[PDB]
Amino acid sequence: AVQLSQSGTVLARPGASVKMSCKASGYTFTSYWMHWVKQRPGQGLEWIGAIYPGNSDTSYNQKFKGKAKLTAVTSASTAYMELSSLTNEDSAVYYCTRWPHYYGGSRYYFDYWGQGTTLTVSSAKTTAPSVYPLAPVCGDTTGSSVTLGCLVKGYFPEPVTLTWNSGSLSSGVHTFPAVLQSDLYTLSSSVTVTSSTWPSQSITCNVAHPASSTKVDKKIEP
Amino acid sequence: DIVMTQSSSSLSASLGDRVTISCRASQDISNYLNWYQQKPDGTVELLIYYTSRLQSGVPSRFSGSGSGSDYSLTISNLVPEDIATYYCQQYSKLFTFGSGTKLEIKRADAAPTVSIFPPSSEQLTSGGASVVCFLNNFYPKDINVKWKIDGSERQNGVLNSWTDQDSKDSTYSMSSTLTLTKDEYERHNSYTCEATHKTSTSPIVKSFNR
Repeated sequence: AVQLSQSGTVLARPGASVKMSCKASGYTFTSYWMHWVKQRPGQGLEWIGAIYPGNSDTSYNQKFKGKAKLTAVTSASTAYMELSSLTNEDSAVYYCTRWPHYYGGSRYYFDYWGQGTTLTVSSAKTTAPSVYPLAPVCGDTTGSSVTLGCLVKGYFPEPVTLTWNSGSLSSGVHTFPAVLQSDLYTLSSSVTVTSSTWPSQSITCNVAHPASSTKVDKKIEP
Repeated sequence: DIVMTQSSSSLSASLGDRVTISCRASQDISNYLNWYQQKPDGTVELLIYYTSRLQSGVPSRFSGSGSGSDYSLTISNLVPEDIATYYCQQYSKLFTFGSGTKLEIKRADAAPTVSIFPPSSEQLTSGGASVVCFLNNFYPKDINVKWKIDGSERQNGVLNSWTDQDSKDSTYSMSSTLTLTKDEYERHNSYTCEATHKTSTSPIVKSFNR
């Protein structure tokens, strides 16, 4: 029914500028207001502003005037937002949602939202990750199980697909969120199996970084 | 501009519980306040509108109330899918979203299972030395990790990452990495990561020597 499809992940260097879209369908594009909301990693929702495709009226959250510019194309039923003078504080997820035009009643809200367009502001260039096996040492055993690990370091941009033994070993796995380390992402993952299964039965780490078409397999050795 | 504030930063409850989330405006917003739900996947959903009106298709488990500057969201009985982050929104004067409040399920207390890992030979040849320490499956979420090299605490060069509550066992897990230069790592013998958690007064110690 009512559908709001947004552009894909965008990568930009500081100072630069970008323009993302939101394609609406299933309703009269010119009967609603198109709003834009921002959300940084682990942060809350912050209203940016809105525009009325019908006549082109726009309302902005003072904070964003000079950073965000809203636009629309009735002929294509698509909303556009342009962010300028990009900085690190601009890296976040941006959602588009709709709000009804006044016509009496109380049904005014953000009933439909877009899936969100991720924007990452960085100067780093495409970088394939280094994969390091984490073999256990005395003390890395608990109960009748042992813990193994894999370290993915220095890659850009996100994401990376990490599996164990081609995907067959999925339980007892802990893949942690990537974090920054010199403008490059670093990620970790642990796997816990029955102490008897290792190392009689090999355990391998599988890393894939689409951006660089890289594929690395690291077998954990004692 | 009107500021919204949800004192409730993180809420812990049990399945079947009756949970209530607060929201406060800087001024009377005349009941112009909506409630939204954001699932861990990032999906956002409209729950209640105009303070107390339940949106179509939303489980009757949800309801809103309040007036003036104080408003709140209540869930009759909590179910697995309700575990998410909730935001309130005022629309009396432009638009403003609350700070947000996340829900988490209660479970039995669990001490972290700690394991430490020395730098791989591959990374060492690259001139780098990373020491990793896993603190898996613990509860509550509050946990403190400390690194020591040859018995001396070290803060610099430590990066941490936290997973969200597990959807199966409701536990939490942490990963701490101590990155040093190959030379530094080769100057010292013992590396230790200690975990401090509600489940005990004495820290969980994991260490190794070269």
